[PDB]
Amino acid sequence: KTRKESYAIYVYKVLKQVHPDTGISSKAMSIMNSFVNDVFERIAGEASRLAHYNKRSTITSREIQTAVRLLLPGELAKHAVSEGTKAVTKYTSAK
Amino acid sequence: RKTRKESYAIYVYKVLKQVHPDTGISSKAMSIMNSFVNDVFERIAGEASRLAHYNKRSTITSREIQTAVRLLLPGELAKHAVSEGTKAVTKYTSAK
Amino acid sequence: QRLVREIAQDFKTDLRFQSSAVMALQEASEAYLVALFEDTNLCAIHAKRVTIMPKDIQLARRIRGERA
Amino acid sequence: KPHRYRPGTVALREIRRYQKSTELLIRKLPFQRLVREIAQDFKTDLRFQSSAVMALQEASEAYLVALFEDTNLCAIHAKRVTIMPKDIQLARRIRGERA
Amino acid sequence: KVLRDNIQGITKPAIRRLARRGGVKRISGLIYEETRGVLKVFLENVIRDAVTYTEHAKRKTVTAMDVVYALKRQGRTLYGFGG
Amino acid sequence: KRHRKVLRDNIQGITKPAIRRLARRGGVKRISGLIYEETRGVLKVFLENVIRDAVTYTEHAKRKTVTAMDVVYALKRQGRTLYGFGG
Amino acid sequence: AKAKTRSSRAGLQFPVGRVHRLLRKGNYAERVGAGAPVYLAAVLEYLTAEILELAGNAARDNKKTRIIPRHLQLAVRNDEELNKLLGRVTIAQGGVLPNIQSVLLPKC
Amino acid sequence: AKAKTRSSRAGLQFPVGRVHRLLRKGNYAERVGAGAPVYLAAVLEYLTAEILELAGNAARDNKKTRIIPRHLQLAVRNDEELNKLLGRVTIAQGGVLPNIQSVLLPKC
Repeated sequence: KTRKESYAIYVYKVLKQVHPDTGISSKAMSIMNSFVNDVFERIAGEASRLAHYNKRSTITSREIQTAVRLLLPGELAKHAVSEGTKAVTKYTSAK
Repeated sequence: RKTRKESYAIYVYKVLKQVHPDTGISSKAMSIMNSFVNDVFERIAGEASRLAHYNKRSTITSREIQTAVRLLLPGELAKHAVSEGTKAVTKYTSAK
Repeated sequence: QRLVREIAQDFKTDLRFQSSAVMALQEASEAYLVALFEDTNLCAIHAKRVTIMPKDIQLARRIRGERA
Repeated sequence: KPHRYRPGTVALREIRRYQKSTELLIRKLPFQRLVREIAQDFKTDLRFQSSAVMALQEASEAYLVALFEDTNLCAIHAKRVTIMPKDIQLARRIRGERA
Repeated sequence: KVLRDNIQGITKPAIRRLARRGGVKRISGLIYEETRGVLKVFLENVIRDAVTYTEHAKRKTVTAMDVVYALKRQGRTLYGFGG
Repeated sequence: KRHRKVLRDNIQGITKPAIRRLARRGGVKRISGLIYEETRGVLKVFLENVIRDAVTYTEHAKRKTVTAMDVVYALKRQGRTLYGFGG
Repeated sequence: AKAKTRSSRAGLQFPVGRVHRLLRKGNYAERVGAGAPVYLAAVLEYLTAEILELAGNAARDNKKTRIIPRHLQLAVRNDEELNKLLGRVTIAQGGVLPNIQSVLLPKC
Repeated sequence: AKAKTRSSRAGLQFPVGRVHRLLRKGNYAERVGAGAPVYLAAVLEYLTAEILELAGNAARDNKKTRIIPRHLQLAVRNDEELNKLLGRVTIAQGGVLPNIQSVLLPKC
């Protein structure tokens, strides 16, 4: 038993879309297990508080977007949101 | 004349009148308290919510606020702080 | 009130401030600077000089980590 | 008669050597035997999972280096080259880890 | 004769007062230029967060709350103006 | 044995060359004769504020072992989150 | 049925009632222990009574009945042990602790 | 019938489902919209795309085809936009950036 859950597969794939030859050793894969779990909590943090701040009740697409510009610095905020808006519209395109 | 704003104005007011029966408290020097209490409160509960998320336990019980209070507070205040609860819970449980 | 209404103007257009919030910045800027000078002196006295120099603010801002 | 390097040049070789590699620096076995000793009075008979004795080592050493780096500016900022104890007291003071 | 980049509106004697409060004894002549840099960095951030909430909350008025919060993110909470 | 432990002199575990390598990694060309006894103060002081938070996790969950899944969680409090052991 | 507040039952002034709600609705966990808010009430009590009793003392040093944002900042910083709970917080109109390095003062 | 992955539905490599599972179980909010978890995958898709891609360049630019943490720190310390995001962490086994101050160089 002892099923422990992680992102060991997904990171390895997104490596392949960007590099089909480079393999990633486990140590430098335990980090990316830590790194995603870090950013996921950090972004979800301010994701929640806005819903709390405005006295809303539900995280949605919007209260995530106004969380990315706070946390990720520089033009990443401008790159990522573009990779977010096209994500939902594609999603709602096949909804 | 509606939408009651909520604050700890009255509660900080009482506990002033027990360690200083004479002192009067300014308005702004009580907005600070109405922020410092909401501050420490959130830094505690929001830190308890980590312990009942790591330990897979889906509730916050007195133990959790009894280590979180032992963690955040620096050194000596831990010794007195948990004393104020322990007697509080016992007295609460002695007449629950 | 005429400085911030200008910096904010570049982040978005037509910002009507609330008169209390302008005070809120006005406390932080003083609160941010005052602490920096206090630590600035520590670098100056560490140089055996007694006057602060712009090469000490830039040092005392990299130790804290704000420089990056 | 025997060849000798000038003072200081052997150090610069290392500064380009140790900054290149990424192994640990503090001797392993004593550093664990410190953690038991220091942790001895927080609780009785503690058993450290040996995965989490190194986990301090890769987390305290990335803090000392974050210190010796940071005093090195100050000793530079005082027209000197060597770091001295008076330097660290400053270095930890700006961060806020001693005062 | 006020039409200029208002950053000079943080006048040199004002800078001197702060350093006194900070315990600075002798202030160099060049500090008056670099400080107007640092304060220009700092407000560049805190207002950057501050507008984002307001733009989010459909409010065209940046309010006292939406600067106490923005200061909270930088790890400099500001007691007194709310909470 | 079933008693006693290593509780003496270990703070001398960080010998003079042992710290020297560290200072070399930082980039210090010349080292003073008195720095060694100072960091040994600094190094131990930091270690206190990590184990004392580390142990407090274990005591709560009624364990008797500190797991890396906790020294990571103690460190996360003090800013120094530590990738590569958990998450 | 006669009602008395939990605040009376635990010998406490901060509202174990109200603090209980902000846990349930503060999204800190699905379920909050019945003995949880009370313990949170007292630990605030010791963390509000501690500052003021230090703060009121600085009021006497100024011979002022009214307690002033100046005094709190003065009270919260001298106490070395309470400092490390509020190392990175700035209090409105707090001013600074009067201190001057020994070198700036003349030798004679 | 004929179920298909929401990750595939939006064309996202990351798991759309699991993220939506940590938006309830974490008690980040009482209710989560159908739109947020998709967005949080894509950003994570983008954000872990650039930390990896840049690392992959450096290791190949050190003739090694497998990423090892020493190859992974160089992609975050040398990338100015990310360095402000990982400013606190200390990647295990990470090594440090090669840097010697100018004053440290020999006289010649």
